[PDB]
This record gives sequence, C-alpha cells and structure tokens, in this order.
Amino acid sequence: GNYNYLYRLFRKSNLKPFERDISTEIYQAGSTPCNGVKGFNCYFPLQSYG
Amino acid sequence: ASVYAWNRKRISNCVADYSVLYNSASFSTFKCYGVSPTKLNDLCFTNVYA
Repeated sequence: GNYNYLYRLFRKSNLKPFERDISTEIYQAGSTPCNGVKGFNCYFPLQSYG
Repeated sequence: ASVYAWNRKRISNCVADYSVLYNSASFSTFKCYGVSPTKLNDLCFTNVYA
C-alpha cells in the first residue's frame, strides 16, 4: 500500500488557476463545529490513495 | 423489515429538506457513494427509493 501520495478530497471552495493549498487544517462537514479537533462530521481534507 | 424482504419505500411528488436529516447527529454512519452531501439540497432527481 503506497499511501504517500495524498489529495485534497474536501475543501470549502474551488481553487483559482495556479493556486496551491498547503494548509493542513480540519474540515467541518456539518453544522456542528469541529474547533480543530477530529470527531463526528469532522473529516480530514487530505486522504491517501490505496 | 428483514434484510431478505426489505421494504422499498418510494419518495416522489414532494420536496425533501436534506438539511434536517444531515444535521441530525444520531446517525452514526452517513456515507454517500455517487453524489455529494453538500449538494443534495440543490440537485434534482426523478424519485427516491428507500
């Protein structure tokens, strides 16, 4: 399993041309706030390929 | 119902407010495989089978 390559599955907006996103901040998937800690409806934006 | 005799409930001729269901935290698994949960309240479909 080569999981070293990751992609930005979740983001709050589409990217402008020639824009790079390198901020490893938590994503809020629901109305419940996450406050920077993982939990229910708090999924990490970056996921690894299997 | 049972798994071998699952009841198929058809949802049509109504407006579905997926926000209330999506914001309920009692569902321990809310996984989608063909669409986007954040786009459910805008897209349109012919009918829904449960």
